[PDB]
Amino acid sequence: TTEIHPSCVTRQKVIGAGEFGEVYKGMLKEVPVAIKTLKAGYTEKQRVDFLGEAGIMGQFSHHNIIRLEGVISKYKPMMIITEYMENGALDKFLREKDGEFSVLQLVGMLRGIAAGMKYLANMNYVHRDLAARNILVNSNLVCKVSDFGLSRVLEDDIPIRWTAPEAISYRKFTSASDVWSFGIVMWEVMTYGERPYWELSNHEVMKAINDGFRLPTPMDCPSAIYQLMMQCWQQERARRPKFADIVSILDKLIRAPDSLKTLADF
Ligand SMILES: O=C(Nc1ccccc1Cl)c1cnc2ccc(C3CCNCC3)cn12
Repeated sequence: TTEIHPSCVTRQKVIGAGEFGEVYKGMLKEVPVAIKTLKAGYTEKQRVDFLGEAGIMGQFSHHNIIRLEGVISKYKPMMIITEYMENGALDKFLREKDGEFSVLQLVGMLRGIAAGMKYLANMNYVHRDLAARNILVNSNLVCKVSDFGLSRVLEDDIPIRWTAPEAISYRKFTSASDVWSFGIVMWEVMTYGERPYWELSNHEVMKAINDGFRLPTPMDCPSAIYQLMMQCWQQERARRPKFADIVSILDKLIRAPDSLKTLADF
């Protein structure tokens, strides 16, 4: 990974924060960047996880995967420097822009996410935490997968209601469990950031899914899109589409956009 000298980086505005560091908007010398820091006194595990995220991101080069500019590791606090995504997290963005996009734009966002996920899957990377909150959006409406590492635990044991049944029941996370999650993201995007399963508890969601229930059709959702998200939610992993299938299908729909005028019954 590229080692960046601190004189080349200015932090301007905090845009995110946690117990162990913050995320800033800043400039890199001059281009806008995001800057994630690690606080002094970090543990060995913290360092491995922090620099681990940068190491994973630095292995990737794809339009729909957040681009690493480099790291500051020789000076402290340590920093990861990425491209700056002007519209922030997809979940919050959709909820602040409810109804403001065409169906074709929404489907385009999903194709981008699916292309990023295909690339990760093919690169032997299982995300485990695919959700609108972990996707970022630039000023071209390009959606990029973020949130990399191995630093994660399933809630009550990573939220349950985004996770595939096999990952919950026996800890089997694969690209096919990411496809399940992608189905949930599809529903997030087509609903402008509705919370999956609304106020159902985690245990009610699991029981509902095990009994065959699935999320209902979003309002004004193309039939083909709802059909695709339902296939992502097949109980049997081998019946789910691969990302390659999802990319292919979304591409065809986008290239024949009249196909999106046929709506699922709400
Ligand atoms: O996180 C970003 N880059 C990043 C990714 C992985 C590791 C290190 C970094 Cl610096 C990033 C880029 N643009 C934005 C724009 C907004 C935000 C917000 C941070 C807080 N929650 C909402 C999104 C983050 N970003």
